Formats: sequence, C-alpha cells, structure tokens
Amino acid sequence: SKKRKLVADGVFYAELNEFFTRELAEEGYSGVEVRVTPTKTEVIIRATRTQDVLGENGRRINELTLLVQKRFKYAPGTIVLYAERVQDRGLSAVAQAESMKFKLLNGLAIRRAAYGVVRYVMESGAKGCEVVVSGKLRAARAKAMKFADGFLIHSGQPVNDFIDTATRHVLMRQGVLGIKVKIMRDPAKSRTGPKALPDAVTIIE
Amino acid sequence: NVWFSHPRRYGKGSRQCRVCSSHTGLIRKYGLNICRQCFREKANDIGFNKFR
Amino acid sequence: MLMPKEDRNKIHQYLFQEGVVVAKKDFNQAKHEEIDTKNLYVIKALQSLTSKGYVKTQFSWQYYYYTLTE
Amino acid sequence: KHKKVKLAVLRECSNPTCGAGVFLANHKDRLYCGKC
Amino acid sequence: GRVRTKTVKRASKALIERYYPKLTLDFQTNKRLCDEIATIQSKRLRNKIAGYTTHLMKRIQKGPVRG
Amino acid sequence: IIKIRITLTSTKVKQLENVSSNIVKNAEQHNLVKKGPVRLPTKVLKISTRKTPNGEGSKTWETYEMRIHKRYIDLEAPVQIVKRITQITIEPGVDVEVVV
Amino acid sequence: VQTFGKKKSATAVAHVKAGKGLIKVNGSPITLVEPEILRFKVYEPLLLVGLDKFSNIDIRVRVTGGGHVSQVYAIRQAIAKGLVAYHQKYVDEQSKNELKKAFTSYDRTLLIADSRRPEPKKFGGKGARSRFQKSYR
RNA sequence: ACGGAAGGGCACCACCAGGAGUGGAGCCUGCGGCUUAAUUUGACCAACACGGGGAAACUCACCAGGUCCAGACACAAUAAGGAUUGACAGAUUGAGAGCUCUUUCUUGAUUUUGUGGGUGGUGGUGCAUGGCCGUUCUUAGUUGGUGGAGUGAUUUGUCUGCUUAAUUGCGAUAACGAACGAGACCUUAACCUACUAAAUAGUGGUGCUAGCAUUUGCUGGUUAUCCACUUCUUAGAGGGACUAUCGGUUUCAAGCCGAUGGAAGUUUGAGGCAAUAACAGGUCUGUGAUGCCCUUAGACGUUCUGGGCCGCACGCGCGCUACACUGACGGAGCCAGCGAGUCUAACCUUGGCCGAGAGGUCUUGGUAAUCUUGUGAAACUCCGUCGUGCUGGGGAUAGAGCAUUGUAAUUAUUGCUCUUCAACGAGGAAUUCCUAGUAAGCGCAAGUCAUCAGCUUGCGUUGAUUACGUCCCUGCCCUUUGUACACACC
Ligand SMILES: [Mg+2]
Ligand SMILES: [Mg+2]
Ligand SMILES: [Mg+2]
Ligand SMILES: [Mg+2]
Ligand SMILES: [Mg+2]
Ligand SMILES: [Zn+2]
Ligand SMILES: [Zn+2]
Repeated sequence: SKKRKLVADGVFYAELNEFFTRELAEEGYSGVEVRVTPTKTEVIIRATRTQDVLGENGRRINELTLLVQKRFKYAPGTIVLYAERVQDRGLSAVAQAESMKFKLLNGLAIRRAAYGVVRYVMESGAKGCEVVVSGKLRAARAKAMKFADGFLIHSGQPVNDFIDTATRHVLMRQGVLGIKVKIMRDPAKSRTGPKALPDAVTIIE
Repeated sequence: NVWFSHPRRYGKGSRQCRVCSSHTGLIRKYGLNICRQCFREKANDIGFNKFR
Repeated sequence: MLMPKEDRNKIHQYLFQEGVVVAKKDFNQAKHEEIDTKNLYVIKALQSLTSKGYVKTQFSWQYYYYTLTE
Repeated sequence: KHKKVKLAVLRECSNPTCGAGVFLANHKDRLYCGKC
Repeated sequence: GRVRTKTVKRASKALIERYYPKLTLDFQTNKRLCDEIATIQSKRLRNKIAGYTTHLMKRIQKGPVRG
Repeated sequence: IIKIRITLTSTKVKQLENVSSNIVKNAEQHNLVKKGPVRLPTKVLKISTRKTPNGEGSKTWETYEMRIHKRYIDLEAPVQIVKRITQITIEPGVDVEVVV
Repeated sequence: VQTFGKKKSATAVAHVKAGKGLIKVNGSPITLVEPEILRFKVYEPLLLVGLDKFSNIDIRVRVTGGGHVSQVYAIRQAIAKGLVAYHQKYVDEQSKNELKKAFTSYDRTLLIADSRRPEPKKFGGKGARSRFQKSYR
C-alpha cells in the first residue's frame, strides 16, 4: 500500500539515523538523507569529518554500505552511501552535542566545555545558543546547569522553523548526564523558508 | 529442542517493539510496530508531526 | 558455545568473504537469513569471536551489525 | 548431571547415510541404529 | 478582548510617522500599501496593523494624540 | 504512442507540487494532451498516544499527524519521451509510479 | 441555475430550470420530505414569496451528508437560493431584490448557511467542553 | 523562602441562575481491606476504565513445579590412544523430557572442570540519575543596556488608576529604549456562482428507453455510452476579518456596549507550540539509558506445564443499565462523519447459497477518493399493541442447547434461542462537569485485538434551560508585612 509504504520509509529513515548515530559518533555524524531513486537508493550521510567515514580509501564506506545492505535485504548494487561534509558547521545542534559528549568523556570541566561550545556556536554565525547539563556533575542532588547566550525563542512555529535541538546521554562513572543543545540560527541568512520573524515588521522611507 | 518453544503466533507475546523489545504499549497502526514511548521519541524522525 | 566445528567454519567463511553480517537478535530463530545455521549459533559464536578482536559489534535496534578490522 | 561413563578401549541398519561406524547397541531386540 | 499589542500599535504609529501624506482613513486602501511600504510576514498581522492605522488616522483628524 | 498514468505521492507539499508542475510543463513543451493533474484528498495518518511514559499525572493525550498528499496525471506519449518524463522526476521525498 | 444549501453537514444541490412548477426533493414531491412536522419548514420559501407565483420554473434538489433535520433545512434553503439565483440570472433584478427582502424578513437561514460547526472534542472528557467526573478522596 | 497576617485580582478544575447528573438500586471496572501457594507491582487537587494494564497460553514481573547456558574470553588443567555431545526402548516425569536412572552406542578438541573475568535480570534504589511527563500553569510571569536611587548587597524600569484572556494595552510617572513569555506563529472548521484540474467526484443530453402517463412530461437505467462544465466534492495558489461602518460610554484614551452589513464580530471557533524557574511529584515495570547494591547455574537469566492477577463479611472512585407513556414492544420511514483494511498471505468484506439466530460455504472488489461503504449507525420520525400495575418498565441471578476465536474457553472469552424475572417507585448528608452546535441524549470509526466493551481517543446526529456577573466558598496569582529561615518550615 501507500499508507504503509511511507510509514515504513519513515521507520527506515529513523533506523538509519540511529544506526549512523551509534556507528559514526567519532566521525562527527550529523544527519542522514535517503534519496530513493527508481534505479538505486542514494543514502547520503552528512558528517563533519568525512575522512574517518572513508577510512582506508573507502573501506569504511564500503563496509557501511554492505551493513545497511545486509540488514535491509537489498540486491547488491541497488543501494549506495555518500559521505558529505556539512556546510552547516557547529551551527548544528547534534554536532555540538556530540562534541560536548566527547569532551566530557575524554575529560573536561562541564562549565568550561559548555562555555566553549556556546562560544563556538555563537562565533559560527548563530543567533543565540543554549546548553543545558542535567545530572550529577559532582555527586549531589543532580542540579541542572544552564548556559545561554544571545537571542532565543521558545514558542510557536518559529521554533520548528529556525531552531535546532539535540539531546545526548553522556555516561561517566557516576550516573548519566543529559546534554541539551539548542541553536537558534539567524532567520535573515536562512537561504530557504521564512527569512524573518512573524512579528518582525520593517518599514522603509 | 522439542520443549523450548510454546507457540507465539498471536497475542501480546507474538510481537515486540522493533526498537526496545517491549510487549506493552505496542503501536501496530500502519505497521509501525513501535512501543508507545519509543514512537514518541522517534516521531519526528519518521514523519509524524504535531499540528493540532 | 558448543557448536559443530563445521558449523563455525561456514560462519567464518561467510564473514570473511563478505566482511559484514547483520544478525537479528533472535535466540530462537531456526535459521539465519544469510547463513545456513541458526541465528543463535551465528550471534553467540560471533560474540565469542568478538572477544579476540577483528570484529566490532553494533546493536542499532537489535540487529547485531558486525564489521571486521585489520 | 551427565556422567558419561568412560567407555574405555573397545552392525548396519537402514538410513544408508550411516558410514558403517554406527554399530548397534545390544540391550535386547534393539533393531534401531545408534543415531535413531 | 480585542486589545492590540506592541507589534501592532508601534508599527501603526511608525507608519503614521513616515506615511502621513499617504493612506487615507479607509482600511481597504490602508492594507494595500502596507505590502509595498512594509514587509509583514503574515496577512493577519498586516490586517491588524492596517486596521489600527485606520483607527489612528480616523482619530487623528479630531485632535492630535500622544506620540 | 502509449497512454499512461503517473502517480506522485509524498508528505512534502512544495516538493510534490514541484514535480506535479514540472511534469505538466515538460508535457506542454512537447505539446501532448493530458487530463489535468488530479488531486486526491490528503490522508491524515493521525495517531493518538499518551504523553506520559508511565501512568502518573493528568491524563494528557497527544496526536501526531502524517499528511500523505497524492496526485495523478494521465497522458499519452511514445516510449522515447515517456521515459524522459519518468526520468525527470528525481525529486527527493516524492515517489513516482508509472502505470501503462 | 445550480445552487447549494448546508445547515451542519448536509448538502442539498438545487437545479432550477425553465419548466412548469415541478418541486422535487429526491424524486418525490415536496409533500414527501416526511418528518411529518417540518413539511411546513420545507414549505417556507414558497409561502414566503409567492403562493404559486411560478409557472415558469422547476426546482429539483438532491440532499446528502447530514441528518434528518439538517437535510430538511438544507433543502429549505437550497430551493430558496435557487429561486433567488434564477431571478438573478433570468427573470428580474428588482424582483430578485424584493423576494430576497421577503426572505430575509423571515430569515431562518433560508439564504445564508448556518455557520455553527461541531467543536472538536478534547481529551479528558466526552464532548468538546464537558469533562470526566473528578473525585478527590 | 515560608507564615496559622492583611489588601487587590482571576477562575464553571469556584460561586451565583440553571441543565445533566453522581452519591440511593443492579451490574462492569479500578483501589483498599480480607483471604490465598500466588491473589505480581507502581501510583493515594496533581492515586483509584491510570501504567495506553480490555491478563485463558504469552504478556508476567506472583505462586507450585520442570529443562538449558544463550557463563564472552584468558588461564590452567581435561584432550588428539577420545575432553565433551545427542540418543530409540523401559523406570522416572504433567510431558513423545536421555532431566535422572536400567543399557551401549553415537559425535569428536567446538567444551567439562577449575580459574579468573564476562553477561543477563519486569531484582532494589524515581531520596543517586538521564530522557520524558504531570503539577505550580486553561497562570502571567521573567530579564539585559543606558539613566536615576542607594557605601553596598540591591532597587526603579517591571506602577496609583483604567482596560484586557494576557506585564494586553492606555495612562501615570527617574525613567527611556528593549528582550523572553503572551500575542504574533502553525494546524484544523467555517466562505469563495472567483483561478487551476479531475470514468479514482459530481451535474446537465445525446443514443442504449424496461415503468407510468401517452403531445413528450416524472422517476427510473445503461462502470469502456457520447459532448460541456466544475454549482456539489477534492486540493494547490490566492482572497476574505482588521471587531468593518454607525451611535453611546468613557476623564484623555486604550477599550467596552449595541445596531447595520457580513460566511464569519465571544482572541472568528478549537487546538499545537509555549518564558525564569520549583517538586527530593511519577516513571530504574518502555528503552541494548543508566551509577551503586543484590543475584548469576538448586539463577532473581531464559524456557515449558498449570494456576493466579478475576479470588469475597466489607468501604471508596470512574462508569453502563434503569426506575417507564416525553415510555416499552412490533412493523414502516432509511439520515452522517472521522477512519482502517492482505503479496509472502490471510485483512475489510460486496454478492449467491444454507441456517430461526449466532454463524458456515462458493466466489468477487480492494495494496485503496475506485471495493468493503452511500458504512441503509443509533437516538430519531410515522402507524399500530400496551394502559399504568414490582406490569408488556427493569434485565441482575441461573439452567439447558447451538456456533465463533483460539494448541488449549473449566474459574462460564464472546455471540445466539428458550426459560426465573432480583433490587430499583427518581435517590439523604454531600458532591462533579458545563455558557452554543456547547450541556445532555444517541450511535459510529480507530487504539488495545487470534477472541472479548460497559474503557479511551476522535467523529458525526438531535440540540435545550439559564448567565453575559461576583468575590460568598474554594484554589491560585500579585502586592504589602513578620522572620532568630538561606540545608530556606522536612
Ligand atoms: Mg503562542
Ligand atoms: Mg525474568
Ligand atoms: Mg524589579
Ligand atoms: Mg487487575
Ligand atoms: Mg484501558
Ligand atoms: Zn518501544
Ligand atoms: Zn543410523
């Protein structure tokens, strides 16, 4: 059917996204984009580091193509992956969440890592950022530390339109810490979709 | 070998969430086969969105 | 894991010619999709091969993706 | 609790896939091979 | 209630502060030039601004009002 | 010539109408006759679930929606051009099924 | 020549053609709408403007989609709108205006469709506003 | 921050005016209690038809029992002269179980055994957590820059008053100019004889022309039967409302109240999203999310059999059916909308046939605006029987028989036919929800589903009464004030 076909395609995309999130974490994975063409299925994965995805001249790309092939029962040659560098750099909430997770896993003060992430996001053109760290920073009542810089909206369609939100579970030797990153991109340099706020009224003379 | 399988072709034990393997809160509409919590988590990822 | 030696040789044959195997987490599956052995043998024999290296296991919604190393 | 008595140093039936190493066990009137 | 917020009242006020030798006290022609002299991102907000501008113009001819 | 029916289906309205217009224009520059693109009603795959991952709190329900929008365009053309029309439609997100 | 009428969800399509006073509702005469009490509710747009007043027009409605009363109101307004549109197109404009004024001076949504639509139901209770009964102890 | 001080304000989770009720009866369901081998457990406004929790098996986590390692991997030892595995037949067992034994085959370095070290857990900790969610909050609150006040922490801005749903705005004024929230926004339900296009939608007329009437008129019918179109329907792009106009009331206005026009004048109706934050609120019983603890081969892992979760002196909550004539029953009228539905195979089912019924059989259409389906729903309407009675209202309890689903209906799954016809004569103290297509009545689709609704989520049918306010009660917010609190009244 069609009702089932598109739901299955959405589940297929979700499965690929979770698979690449678990697999290519050290590769700076940012997002999957399946392009189902009649001839072949061009799944394009967008990561910040598209050389650790290639490996030894395409070994890792080949093995990832074969992994998705042998999971989703395709005919050899009817699917292919494509590693792509994200034109959207640390403006990307998932990329910054993974950066913070890796800094907190290899060892870095929580406040310093959050400030570094916020500084990088802001200096990369972003119109506002917010990083929330919830859990046992040092074994306690598990307070939640917020670090927000700039302008941010929280309600209405604009939050879907221009806001990127990502959460991440960091697992240290004491409990689990939730890392939430909210990046508000500047609507003026959107290059697609609405280019201003709904209430932004500009007059000329 | 001949005792390790009671038949599970129907009922709540026949199907599990494709993500978390839970037999409760399963959503079998449109062939999702996802637990009612895992679907809330990965809802935007499938194409289901909140409008009203 | 008590598996016919031969029954493990085909596992390594397939795993080495292809380089990838995606085993559904079904301990009762009578036969694996790609290898003519039960998925229980596939998963646990390979798990045993993952404790010596040369195999990395990801789960990704209960499907046991295995990739070899060099 | 499989004891597996040591079985220290020591015919043929149907199901011809047997490779003539399936010598029958004789308790009484046992015409079924070692396999089946 | 039908009270108008800042984004309507201030926008209408500025529209009068820069377009007095302009749109009359009729809403139909008040909303038309709003599209060319203002980049409103929703027709409902445009209608709200044009209506408040019309009201302000209708009450400006009977005594100057603050601001 | 061969009479066919091209069915376009997707959840993105802009991306679906992009191909639903590209096909029409690519048949106009080739000057065929077609029964205009028919817009079958959008199917809202609404699904209601419980907000709570547990059994505590006010009983709050939330419905998600998947709007499947479908369209169908029937025309006639020979093989060499109908294949070009079925190869122009590569829009990501829209699936295209041709039936003879 | 072709008008419509809706009350809540029922839609009645009226075809007004040059003819001789044939008023059909579903293939039957107007005397067989049969709620047995709203027959005068379907008689309203005739006795309002003119007793017969019409040997030149024929009205044929077809109604579907609602309930009994919704369809009755839908036809009672569809035939009135068909008469108004017929006078608008062919017969006369001052006649149309006088007959529309006569309709509006008795207006029971004979000319304008009722705007009331069913309010969506919200969780936590049957109906759009009524809530499930709550107990404290 | 709190207070058991005060003052303002808001609110059908408060009231006033009312409607429907509940509480009274029976039954369904959940909770407690009690019982039990187990009656698994979480939860006590913001628990109690809640865990999408409608449990025969499974789910299952409880109980009585029974198998297996699915104990990685070192490492030793066992072992290439055999470490280990499986076994037909009998005892044993519920079991056609090589579990264990009577017995001797079979396989062959994969594992027994240690030895470390893994792994799993619906085991504990929601007072160690993440995420999510609920509540505060169907509330309006929160915060920079410059300036002013203070030595300073800080304060004003962020307010006497009015208005608003709103820190909504007017206005007042050491503030001015702004930001988050509100609003804007998005979705949907309204209209649009306007644009586009539709044998997957409909309407007009041509031949196919069966009926009635017979000067051609009504309704009929023609899924490959012609032409034209989009009024009905669909959905893209747009339009439309912005409280428009006109009066009155405003102190100066924001606004409010009426009338007219309008499709729509109560944020146009309803939702989604929703700031600073606070709770030791719920969830480790969703998670291959998880710290720590417990267990880990007589397992708390996993599996199988059976039972239990439903168990009954009793109390409570959400509900269904009623107490009848504005009704019951029998014939007839035959009117929706939201939706779902099978290609690796068993779903929605049209039609024919059999049957009193449930239901059974042969096909058909549908992977779907095509077929189920026009969901020929119910309430409702008409005409009859009943005659106000513990009655023909009411259908609790039980017996017999017939089918369906299911490996398996006993503790009745459910449906069907017959038969007994229990309380209940309008429900005390108390108490819930609700202001217009809303309450209420009524049914339908979906979810849970192999089967099972009295549950929920939506949908549509019929459509009131009363009110257009208030702080009397309750709850909350703000302000003032007290503090010996700051781990902030635990
Ligand atoms: Mg909002
Ligand atoms: Mg267990
Ligand atoms: Mg202040
Ligand atoms: Mg129970
Ligand atoms: Mg339930
Ligand atoms: Zn799940
Ligand atoms: Zn043999």
